[PDB]
Amino acid sequence: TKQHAFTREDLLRCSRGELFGPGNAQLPAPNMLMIDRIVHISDVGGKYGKGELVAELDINPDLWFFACHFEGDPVMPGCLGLDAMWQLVGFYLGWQGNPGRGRALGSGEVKFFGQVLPTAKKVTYNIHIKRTILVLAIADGTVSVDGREIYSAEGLRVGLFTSTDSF
Amino acid sequence: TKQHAFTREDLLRCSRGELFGPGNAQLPAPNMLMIDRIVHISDVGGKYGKGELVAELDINPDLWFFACHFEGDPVMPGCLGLDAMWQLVGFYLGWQGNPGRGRALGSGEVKFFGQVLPTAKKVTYNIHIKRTILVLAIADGTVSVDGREIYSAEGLRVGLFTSTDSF
Ligand SMILES: OCc1cc(-c2cccs2)on1
Ligand SMILES: OCc1cc(-c2cccs2)on1
Repeated sequence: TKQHAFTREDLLRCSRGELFGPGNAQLPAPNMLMIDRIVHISDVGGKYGKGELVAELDINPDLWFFACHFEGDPVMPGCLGLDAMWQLVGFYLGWQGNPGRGRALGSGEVKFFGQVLPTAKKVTYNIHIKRTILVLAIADGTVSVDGREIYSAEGLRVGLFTSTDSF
Repeated sequence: TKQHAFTREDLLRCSRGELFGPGNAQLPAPNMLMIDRIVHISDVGGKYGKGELVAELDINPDLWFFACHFEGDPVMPGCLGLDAMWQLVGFYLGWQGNPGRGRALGSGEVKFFGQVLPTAKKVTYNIHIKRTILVLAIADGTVSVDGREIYSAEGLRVGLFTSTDSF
């Protein structure tokens, strides 16, 4: 709740379990990590007045997903933009000081209506925290590329589990 | 509409643009490809009586996403199970004989309520075609692992575009 911005090294540290500690929220490591930095995170503001994040991913033509999605027709997979949003919501829960490891629970409505091409420079994520409570967060999110809105998700859900070995 | 099952080599061929031809639907290539084989595909049956697919992905502990999602806590990303479903719906549109390249358009409701661990053997996807029409398909889908249902998506949408360079 005190630190409001995070560098890539912070996010890598988070992915090793070294930002929030043992048994607590982890971002994925590369190549599933879809965030380069969190430019702003707060527990106030956002469209519901219950917090928001602004985060970024730098684009260059050599990002691994362009070569295979699709051959001769490169475009960032929307599923990874969507996962960026789940990653960010999980991070928020950890940043709030909740214990447990993250699992995406799903989403209300997801829309893709624009492309991230390999000539793009920067993707920006906006996350609006709708509600926090098991421990879980509900949020809305939008992905943009170089100023243009391209993806949206309503009712993103992420949960924290102190146990996942007894299902 | 004539061939009702596809091997991994067929799906790799599809990813190179060589199953449906130039400017037509492509599956992603590895490592975004989340399908090993399509066990059954039909334009009849399914929960709406407008077609269905059954597909599989073999699991082993060395699949790339286990190491990074998450370090010390491996679990298949739900976003990739979800993408498997979009991949399959796009494939269906191509299999039906529609021209154009695929783009996921989004989804109605997504739920994750179970894990694919690295000790699992086989993930099975079921897709139920709800409606086909731009060219697009609406469908519902469920992901299962070794018999157990774990993810669901309502109102998966995928579209085909004969042009994506003029947005
Ligand atoms: O596969 C994800 C994806 C989908 C799209 C578009 C959807 C509609 C117009 S472009 O851009 N990226
Ligand atoms: O990060 C995605 C994911 C989430 C889950 C679970 C959700 C609820 C219980 S386990 O499995 N994979």
